[PDB]
Amino acid sequence: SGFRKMAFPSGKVEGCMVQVTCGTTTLNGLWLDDVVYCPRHVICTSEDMLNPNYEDLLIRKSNHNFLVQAGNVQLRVIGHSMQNCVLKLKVDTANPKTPKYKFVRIQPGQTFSVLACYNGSPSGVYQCAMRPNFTIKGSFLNGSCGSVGFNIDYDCVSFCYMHHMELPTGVHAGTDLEGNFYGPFVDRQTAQAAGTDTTITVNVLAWLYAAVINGDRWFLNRFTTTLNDFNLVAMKYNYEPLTQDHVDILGPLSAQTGIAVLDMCASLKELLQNGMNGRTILGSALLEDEFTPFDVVRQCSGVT
Amino acid sequence: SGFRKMAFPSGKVEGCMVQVTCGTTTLNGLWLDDVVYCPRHVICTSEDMLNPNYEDLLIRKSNHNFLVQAGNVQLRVIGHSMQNCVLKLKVDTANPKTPKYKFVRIQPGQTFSVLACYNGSPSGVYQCAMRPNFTIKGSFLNGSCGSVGFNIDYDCVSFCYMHHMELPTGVHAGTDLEGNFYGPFVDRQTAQAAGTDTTITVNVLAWLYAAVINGDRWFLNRFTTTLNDFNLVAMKYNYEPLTQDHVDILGPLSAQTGIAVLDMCASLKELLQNGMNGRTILGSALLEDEFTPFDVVRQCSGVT
Ligand SMILES: Cc1ccc(OCC(=O)N2CC[NH+](C)CC2)cc1
Ligand SMILES: Cc1ccc(OCC(=O)N2CC[NH+](C)CC2)cc1
Repeated sequence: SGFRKMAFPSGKVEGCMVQVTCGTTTLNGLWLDDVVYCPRHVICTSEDMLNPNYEDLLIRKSNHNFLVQAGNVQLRVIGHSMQNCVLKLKVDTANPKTPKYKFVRIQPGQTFSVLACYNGSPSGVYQCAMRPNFTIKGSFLNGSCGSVGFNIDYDCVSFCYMHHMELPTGVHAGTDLEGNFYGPFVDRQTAQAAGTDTTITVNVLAWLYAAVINGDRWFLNRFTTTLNDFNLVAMKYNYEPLTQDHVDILGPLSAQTGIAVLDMCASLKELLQNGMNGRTILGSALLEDEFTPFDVVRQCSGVT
Repeated sequence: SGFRKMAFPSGKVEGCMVQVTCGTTTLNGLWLDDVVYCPRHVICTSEDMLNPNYEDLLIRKSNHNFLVQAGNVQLRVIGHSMQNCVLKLKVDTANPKTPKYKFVRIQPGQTFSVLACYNGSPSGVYQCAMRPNFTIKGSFLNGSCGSVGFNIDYDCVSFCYMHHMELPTGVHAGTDLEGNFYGPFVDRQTAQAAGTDTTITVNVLAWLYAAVINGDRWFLNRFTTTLNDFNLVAMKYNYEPLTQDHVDILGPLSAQTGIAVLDMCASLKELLQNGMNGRTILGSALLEDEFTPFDVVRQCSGVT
């Protein structure tokens, strides 16, 4: 029993973290096979951070300008290319600790683990969700750029996020491992606003199921609702619309608890309308939306 | 910026996890040098779980009765001994992935990372605190026994916790790596009640400092208090007494923010008396007590 915000074990990713230095800028790179991936803004100077022309900045750069260190030992860079907002540095050594891996672009509401790194060294692991406004709410200090987000399927690491920057509001933006930003963000030192940070409804429902499974059931009510009625309440409370695809994904949690998805929606509706009244669910005084249905099944079944 | 419940990177501990099987019971062991540590209740049968006499159960056991698997490969057990509530299994192979390590017994209020494991395989990492009643609030399914709690000092792993059991209330009890239970708990299938789960005051203050550092400052008030006045309020709200030792430890957070410790205590006093009024701090609707002053400095300074 017990329900914790739980990250994937980070060992497989720790073995991929390197330091990349260009000029006076040091951040993190991900070393998979004979390629090191990092934020392209590693080449950026104070002058150009406002309106950087990355193709022009890169003309001034050679292989030997990129210093790649894996521990207290240097890697030889034998090629470099820009793919969207990432640099790929070809090195002469395949990372011997390269795990089975994929690059995936996640949808908003999907959760992943972040290994926060500084100078190619892991400092910490935490769990977070791609917000519906394509920001994440991380913990990133200067030097954390190139830190990655991942999910682990048994022994296969799916890399979904590379950290690039902090918005003036102190929320975080980054790319997939093809260098494409989540959301409308650009690797530029211009004020950029996030849109509405809506609540991930399906994830709240999953965590309500986790709560019932773990014996926190005070909030279960006598009501049901319909997807249309629920969604009217959702929209009013800045909750993402619930689709039949979401209802389908919640099916196994429904089956385990014997609580129909629409019944749990009606319980959530009353929690939105009435608030928690100083009570907690799974030790939270607000409705948690950074567990997916997959996370709840995983944690409640013990997948390794 | 941003403040996350952050675990230590778990790689160094992943490399120490093994499966231990005695009869039909399988749980986790920690393989350091040529010793495997696990809960002694691995020898326990349905018959004896109510009033197990471990010394008597162990007479019936030989080295070859303990099956130790590290991956899909078996370790040869060449000795076994009981130390308090742990079995030490001597194996013929030193774990080649043995990190620099210590065994430490932590105090209540101290935080650590748990690598939740099943069949010697890591499933997840999360952060938790030794509660003042010497329970922890984990996420442990059957087969998770032998999962360990640790802190990581640069490259040295301090092991502080081994998981042993779940109380009827679904909170968790375990030992240090010398096999001594935290709290008054015994490795026996008898109903055992936890004492008062009080709030770790010093940890709340540390997290209030983290909040200010991260620009969440709405709760800062015009008041100060004294340790005696604060502690009268603390006791009424089931908060642990604040000592001068706690004030001393908060000194650097005081220094960084320019908020005197007693001023932050007065802010906390008003939050206890007035509640949060539907506002959040660092995205929590309640006062978080599972960050130590050390954790806040670490996360707010980027230690690897
Ligand atoms: C995409 C990106 C990459 C690198 C950046 O570096 C920020 C920087 O160097 N500053 C320090 C001095 N401040 C006054 C201005 C910002 C910012 C954004
Ligand atoms: C310290 C400890 C070690 C092993 C335990 O195993 C519990 C068990 O086998 N049960 C399953 C069947 N239940 C009806 C009764 C409990 C319990 C406590």
